[PDB]
Amino acid sequence: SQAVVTQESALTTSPGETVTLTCRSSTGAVTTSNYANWVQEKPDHLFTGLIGGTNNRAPGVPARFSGSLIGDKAALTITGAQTEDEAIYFCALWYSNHWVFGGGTKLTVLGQPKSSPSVTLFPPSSEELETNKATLVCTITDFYPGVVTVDWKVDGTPVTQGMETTQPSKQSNNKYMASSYLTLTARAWERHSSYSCQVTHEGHTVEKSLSRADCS
Amino acid sequence: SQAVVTQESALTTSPGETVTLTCRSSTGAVTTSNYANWVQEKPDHLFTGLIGGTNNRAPGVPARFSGSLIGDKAALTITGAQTEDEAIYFCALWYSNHWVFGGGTKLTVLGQPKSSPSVTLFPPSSEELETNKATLVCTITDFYPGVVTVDWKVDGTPVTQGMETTQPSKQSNNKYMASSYLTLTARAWERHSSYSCQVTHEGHTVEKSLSRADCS
Amino acid sequence: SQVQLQQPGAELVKPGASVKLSCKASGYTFTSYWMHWVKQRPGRGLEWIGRIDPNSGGTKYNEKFKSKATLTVDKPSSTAYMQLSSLTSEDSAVYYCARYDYYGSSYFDYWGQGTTLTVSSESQSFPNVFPLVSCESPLSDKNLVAMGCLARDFLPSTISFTWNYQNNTEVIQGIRTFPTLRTGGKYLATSQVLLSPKSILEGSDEYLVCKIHYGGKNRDLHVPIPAVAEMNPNVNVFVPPRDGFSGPAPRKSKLICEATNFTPKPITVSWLKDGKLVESGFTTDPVTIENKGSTPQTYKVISTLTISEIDWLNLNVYTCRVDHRGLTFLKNVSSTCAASPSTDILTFTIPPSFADIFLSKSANLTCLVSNLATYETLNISWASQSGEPLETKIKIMESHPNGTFSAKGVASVCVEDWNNRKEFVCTVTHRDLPSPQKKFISKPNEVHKHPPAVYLLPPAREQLNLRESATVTCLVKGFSPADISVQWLQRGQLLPQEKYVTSAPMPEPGAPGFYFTHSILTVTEEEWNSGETYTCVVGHEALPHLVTERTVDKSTEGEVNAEEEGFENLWTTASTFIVLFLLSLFYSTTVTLFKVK
Amino acid sequence: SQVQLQQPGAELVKPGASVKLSCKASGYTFTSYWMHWVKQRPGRGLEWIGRIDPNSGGTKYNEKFKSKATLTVDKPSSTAYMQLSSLTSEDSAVYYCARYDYYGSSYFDYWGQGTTLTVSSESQSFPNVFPLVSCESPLSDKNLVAMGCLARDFLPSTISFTWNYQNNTEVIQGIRTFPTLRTGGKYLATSQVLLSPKSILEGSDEYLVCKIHYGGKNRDLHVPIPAVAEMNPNVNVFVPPRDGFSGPAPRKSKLICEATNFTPKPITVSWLKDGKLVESGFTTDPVTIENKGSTPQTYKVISTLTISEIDWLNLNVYTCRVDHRGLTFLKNVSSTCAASPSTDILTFTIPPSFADIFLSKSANLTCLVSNLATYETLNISWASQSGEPLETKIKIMESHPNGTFSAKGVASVCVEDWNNRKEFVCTVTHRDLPSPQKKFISKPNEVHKHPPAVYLLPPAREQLNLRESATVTCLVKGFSPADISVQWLQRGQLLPQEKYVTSAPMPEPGAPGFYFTHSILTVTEEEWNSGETYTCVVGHEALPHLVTERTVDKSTEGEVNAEEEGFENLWTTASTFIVLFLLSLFYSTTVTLFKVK
Amino acid sequence: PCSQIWQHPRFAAKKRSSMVKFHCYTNHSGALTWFRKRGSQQPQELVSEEGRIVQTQNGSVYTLTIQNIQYEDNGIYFCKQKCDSANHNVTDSCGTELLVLGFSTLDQLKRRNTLKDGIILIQTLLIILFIIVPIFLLLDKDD
Amino acid sequence: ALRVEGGPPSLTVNLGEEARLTCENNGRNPNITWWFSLQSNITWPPVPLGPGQGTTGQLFFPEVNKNHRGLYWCQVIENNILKRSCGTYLRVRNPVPRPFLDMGEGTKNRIITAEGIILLFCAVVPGTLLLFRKRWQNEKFG
Repeated sequence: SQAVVTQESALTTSPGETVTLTCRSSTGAVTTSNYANWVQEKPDHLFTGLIGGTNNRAPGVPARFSGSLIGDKAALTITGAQTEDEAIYFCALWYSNHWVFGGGTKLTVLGQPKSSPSVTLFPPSSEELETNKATLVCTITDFYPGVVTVDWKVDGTPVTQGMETTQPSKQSNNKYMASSYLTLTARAWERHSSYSCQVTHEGHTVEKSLSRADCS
Repeated sequence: SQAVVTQESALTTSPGETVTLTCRSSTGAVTTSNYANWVQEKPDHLFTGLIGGTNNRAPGVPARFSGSLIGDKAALTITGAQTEDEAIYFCALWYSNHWVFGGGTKLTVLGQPKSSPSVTLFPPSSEELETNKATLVCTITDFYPGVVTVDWKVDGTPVTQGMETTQPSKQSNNKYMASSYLTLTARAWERHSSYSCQVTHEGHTVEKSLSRADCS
Repeated sequence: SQVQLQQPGAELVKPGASVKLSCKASGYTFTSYWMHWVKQRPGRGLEWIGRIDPNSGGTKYNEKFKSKATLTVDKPSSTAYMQLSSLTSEDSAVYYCARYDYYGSSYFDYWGQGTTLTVSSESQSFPNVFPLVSCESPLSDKNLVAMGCLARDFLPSTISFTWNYQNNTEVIQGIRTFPTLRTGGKYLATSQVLLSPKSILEGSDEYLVCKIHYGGKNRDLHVPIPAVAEMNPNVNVFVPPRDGFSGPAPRKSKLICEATNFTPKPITVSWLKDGKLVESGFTTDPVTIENKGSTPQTYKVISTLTISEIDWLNLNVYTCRVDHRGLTFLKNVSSTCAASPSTDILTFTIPPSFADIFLSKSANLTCLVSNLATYETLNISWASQSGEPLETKIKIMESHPNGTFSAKGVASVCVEDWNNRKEFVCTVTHRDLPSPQKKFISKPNEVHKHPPAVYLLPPAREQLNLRESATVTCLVKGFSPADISVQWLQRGQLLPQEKYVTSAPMPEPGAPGFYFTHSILTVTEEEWNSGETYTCVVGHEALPHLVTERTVDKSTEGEVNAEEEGFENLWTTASTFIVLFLLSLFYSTTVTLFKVK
Repeated sequence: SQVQLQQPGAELVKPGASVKLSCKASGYTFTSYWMHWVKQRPGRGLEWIGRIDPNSGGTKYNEKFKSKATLTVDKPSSTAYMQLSSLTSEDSAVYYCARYDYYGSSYFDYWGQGTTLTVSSESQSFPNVFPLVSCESPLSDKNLVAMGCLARDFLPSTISFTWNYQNNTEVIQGIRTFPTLRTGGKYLATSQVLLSPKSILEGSDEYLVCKIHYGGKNRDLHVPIPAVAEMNPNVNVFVPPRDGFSGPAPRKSKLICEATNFTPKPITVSWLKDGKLVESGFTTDPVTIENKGSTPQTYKVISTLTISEIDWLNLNVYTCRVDHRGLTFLKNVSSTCAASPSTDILTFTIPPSFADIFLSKSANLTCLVSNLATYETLNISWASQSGEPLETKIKIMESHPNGTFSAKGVASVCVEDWNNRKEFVCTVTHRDLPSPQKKFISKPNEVHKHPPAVYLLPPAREQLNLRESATVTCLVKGFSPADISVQWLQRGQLLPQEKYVTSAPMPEPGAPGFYFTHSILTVTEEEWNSGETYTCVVGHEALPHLVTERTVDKSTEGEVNAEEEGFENLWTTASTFIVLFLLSLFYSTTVTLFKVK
Repeated sequence: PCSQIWQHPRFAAKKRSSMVKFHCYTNHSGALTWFRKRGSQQPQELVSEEGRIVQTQNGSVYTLTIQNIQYEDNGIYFCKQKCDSANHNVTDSCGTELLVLGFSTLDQLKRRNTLKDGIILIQTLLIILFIIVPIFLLLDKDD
Repeated sequence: ALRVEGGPPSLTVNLGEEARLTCENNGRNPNITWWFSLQSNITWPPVPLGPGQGTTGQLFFPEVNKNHRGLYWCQVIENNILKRSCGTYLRVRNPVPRPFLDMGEGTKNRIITAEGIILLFCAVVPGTLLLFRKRWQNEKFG
């Protein structure tokens, strides 16, 4: 059995407190031999190495980042929560003379208040139905916390064939953007006439329904 | 002065007689030291060496080909005139320790009777006149004897600017094909309205005239 | 000098082939650091392939990727390659490289920017574009339009989206690019642009173009922009002429319901032949452009229906049904195919009859116009010489067999005005008449007057002998005005005009200017047999009291004499005289015998 | 097959470097034969560069090409090669290599296929194709359409021409690749295809596709097909309806001149308003496509003219002048130009009269036809319902003042058949009659036919009381035929119409279809004293004796009544008895006097 | 309040034993009494007789009909009514003055009158003669 | 609240002789009118005549004609109070103009009977005279 590093899922903070990221091993304890490293994964594909080597520093790293070894876990004490710290970190150690990584933890920094999400369903045109294909796009914008995806409920019955959800991305104006796709057939478009996009953002149910006769 | 081998221009024969090709030198006489050679130039770019070395033979050469030295000229006695012998031959000898060639002689084997030539003039379209260019093509097909000449006469006055003639080629059905090109300007097309292609095949004058208003 | 790295972008490597990447590093001493390779999947975590020390050496690889490890590191080139052989289906990931300072704090410095590497057995296909326009119509200025071009399939996740207007201008405020999504085959991404109706209706940009820089080949995609409606169509239905019938026999089948005010191109045009919808037999012309350069966007569509001549003369009213945003516009025409060249110039004024004059005590003037080809411009107005306005009754008679029409104007005026020979003017302005026509009606000049002499003749005995029926006739003779009304009464009850006839007045022989007439009251023999009293009344202007009456019955000896004769005294004298004759004769005989003795 | 000399195809080396070719040889011992090079220029003969002996040595060169080694044929797989140095403008030729057997008979055996090498000082461009379609319309099935694509500006690299249809099918036989020709540093060639019209109109292929093989890239090309030369155009002009001049409709009504079925593209459509040419006020719509399909078809053009309402009521005639190759079509709309009936040739049937039947004992059937323009081609004959021909007599009167002639048809047949109601038809045909005018006739509806019942009526005593005049009236009633002739007789002489008058026949109430008449003979008072003979006679068709007459004359016809004359006879006998008594008294008195005297 | 009686052709020149229809149209309902007047004598009550005086009541209308009319029926006919309105306000009709016509054909009367004039002239002559006869005869008789 | 004398129900007048009507009423001086009509209900409305003359409201026809037969009823208005009369009836008869022979049927027939009686008696008495004479002359001769 190899080394399996299990980190956290999602952590929330606020500008004014102190967030501490822990990393628990599986094979044994984390002492001064495991060179603890923390690599920040920025959304623009620009990695930056912050605390690399427990007590070892690095040029360009602010003084608000510090790394300690509380018992047997690598603690990352961050005094503050700025707008440029909301990213994904990793826990790199040393086992079997090689580097061991794992699933990163997405840190969420709740700063600006929430707003109202924009729901807009794009029905397929006539050029796509010629190839016996159909795809509906429901773009979801204006939202800091990406909410769970919802089933494309057609005629009051959710479907499972072709139900995927893309990963949120960091856009401009300190916001995020996402969308959804529903690959269907052209034979079901002429029979059905009820397509909605139910979006649940912290209890707020925003649904924009439409009909077939409303287009043409 | 180097060795200039002067051969013949065009020779005609018929299946049933005997054609003899001669080769006269210029520096001196042709004895047994000049290794007389005869290379056949087939239209499909497939050379074949027939009689190579006066009395010397070659595998694959029929017995109807023979080479003698009558006086001081290399005579090539060919007993017969098949359909595969109509090509161009050469006279290769030996002077100054190197091979000396020259202009080949095109042999014509009159076998099948003549027919009626097809004259079709192709006027330029509107896509060519946009670049201030004009080119007329008069394809000449259905003829054993190569087209003699393509005389272009516009408004009863022949022109000399841009008057060329391509070389005939051996196509299928034991026939030949040729064409002509007349590069003109777009300013002269709107003023002139008389373009013909006069073809004279052994006295038969075939002219296909056309007008400008007949197109559009 | 800032330390920067150079890594390849999108690389299409077949799985039957190996992938060779690179890692260019500059700006520092390349002969003093190590080199690592971090593998990041799209959905998993970070990995570690292996390391290699360029100066000297002595390194190992991971336990999972012990083979397939290539790290040709060229000291002078300062670039670390990485050849991966035997590519499977789980090698589609993004690799990176950084700098490891072993002789300084053991940490990381700068990193890469991205290396797209998708190992797929498929080949390179052309990405197809699909416009996606929402069906939400802008109701006000707050509603925005959201459109976008969908990219169905693309190997290199790196794809841009450019939006140019009617002209070559790039949108600055519209920078939206959604990441790709692996849906089994190739990828699927889109890009939406949020605009405003204030910058669309005020410009000439009728459609946008979303282009894709896929290897330098840009594809144009005309994305239309929806508009609004609120416009009524102009339905114009034309009729075939009377001489257009192609062919010697009346044959023709062409019409043009023209309708151009239709903003939505899909317009439903149908034909209803007497309520029945026409299934087939009509041609619909394609939608073209009516006007160009103007501000509103208008089109033009003309529908042609092929019918026959026999179905047109049967009074078949067609209807060009035009559907525009649910509204149904109907139009009914007149399938009449009769020319109207018949129109003369002669209009007459008729005084009212005596019967109506006495019945209503109000005369009715008449403005009789005839030979009218058309009646849509007909207007009859009545007035007096002084110009006093008056109401005019307008009624149209049945059309004459030749095709000509007629009309009369009725105006109610007092009889005293007619007695005072008052003049009245009827003004008619018709399209067939070159000029308005002015005419006057008044009482005729003074003429000799004579009241009628009524005479009631009883049926002849010979007529009664056939015991079939009786015709009671009253002769009315000697009246100058022809306006005379003669009626008959039964027991004082009016008799219908279907039971008797009255000959029109005919000039009196032997006396010019005087008129006479008859009236025959045909009565069944049973009715006349009951001693009925039959009378005829004669209403006439010249009469001193405007009406008289004459009587006759079975008596036929209805002389008026009160009581003169027939008394019993006549019988008394007859008897006393018989006695007187007897006594006188007896006395004479006795005288003779006494002469004898 | 068998091993063959492999030579490179075509190369492109800029003037300044060195071109490297190859002469691959396999199938024999390479270390036992020599190698030569033959330079053939397009337009000249053969040349000789040099040779090389792989066995012993001695690389000899030519006196003209001495400084150029080329040669250097020393590589693995006995690969024979060459390298030309200092490329000029006269080195554009084709080289070949063969095998020389020095130890045999010094002859030739195997050769190559060709190596295109043209030294050009230009870069790499893109060949542009141009379609060439002859201007010969297929008049029949013998005329074959000759179409081809022309390639210009293409560097020598062994190109080809393929002809693919819509279903992606390559032509088996028909592709003719003409050799290239150089002009001024540039080449060019065409490729025509010979097909037939029977395999073009019967298929869905509307255009040919001519591609090229220039570096592995393809390019499509559209080829058009001409149409027919010139057909016959049609002119169809419609008129607006009556309800076209409504209100909200813009420009009131419009005029549309549909002129379809027209091949030539230039067409001049103008409007003439009462002879004057309209300058502006019309919108000429662009010519579109009428029906889809193949190419030899027609188009469609729609005209539009803006008119008004005031000018429409002025009886204006429009004309849609369509200048089609000089031909002008004048169409007078809003006019009864054609399809307008007129007087025609009126055929009338006259039933025979009874007068000549009574006198001549025969009946004449008359077929009177008027309004005849000409008579030299007229054919009029009598016939029957069963097709039996009749003897027809032709009689022609003098010319009518209106310019029309007339004709008649006279036939004589037994009266009894006419009394049996046999249908006889008169056949009328003429050069001006599109169809014959066959009038079907028989006996007009016979009716009850009752004879008159004359009832002479005496004058009224009230009228006689005036002592001025009396009217004698004889009512004639109860006859079916309209015709009737009442005459009055005085002492056996006919009374002229100057003294008496009679009423026209009128229907009698109580019996539809039954007629009656009347009469009145004014007489003076002394005429009525004299007791003249007043009698009126009646002539009628239904009278069994053909004449009837009633007699009420003198001064009194008598009248019986009730016991009203009883006391009249009582008074008469009383007067008689007073007379007798007076006589007896006188006799007694005279006797007494005579006895006394 | 009881004076709305109607009547019919008043003069009614008729031949002996002829037929006309009388009625008593009124806008009231009460006791009725037919009356007959001749000349200047007092009103008298009429007595019903079948086939000579027909009396049918058509509701508010009292139809009457007189057959076998003779000269004694010449006069004035009207129908009375009783108005017991606490004031004895008795109202009546207006009248119908019937006349009987002599039939001398308006012409024989002249002949008869001329004849009687002849006879009474004959009276004058004969009476003078028969008054002069007795005295002139007794003068001769007595002599 | 008022009444009016009906007048004669009928009237007779010679042709060419004046005929005067009458309307007697209890009023002081009320509005008077003459409404001519015919015997039966004829579709024509009643024909109003002139206004009459005098306080009574008497008509006047200086030369009446045969056409003047019919009813002549007078209309009285007394302070917005209406009341209808009964109506006279004009008619001509042209009586006998021969008064020589002792006018009166009964008169002439009675003197005719007296003619018979007196003539018979005054003829009989001469017979008695004659027989007396004959007897006396016969006595004289003897």
